[PDB]
Amino acid sequence: RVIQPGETPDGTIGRLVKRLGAPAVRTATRQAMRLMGNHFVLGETIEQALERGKPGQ
Amino acid sequence: MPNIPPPFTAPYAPDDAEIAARLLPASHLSPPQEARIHRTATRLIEAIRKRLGGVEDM
Repeated sequence: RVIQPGETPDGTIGRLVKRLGAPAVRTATRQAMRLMGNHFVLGETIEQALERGKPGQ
Repeated sequence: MPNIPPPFTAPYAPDDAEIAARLLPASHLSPPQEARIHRTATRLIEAIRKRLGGVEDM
């Protein structure tokens, strides 16, 4: 979409942005991405998760 | 050309309330002034909260 400026910060993310600022939220989101990528083996279906978590090891 | 001022000798510890009585009204700012301040300051703090920092962080 196209984000209009001056939008009232609502929602869990908006409230987070009002509290920490948008740059910190981005930094917090990137850290969540390293956590989600390193510590969970995930997919849309179980076949995708299992393929992803593969290691003749 | 004006006179060299006398040696500085203001009262050492006047009453805070009398000072506040002059400072409080005079600090007033119009809504658009406060709005610019609010925006500028919010942006500065957002940048602060984005490195490897200072003593305070340690």
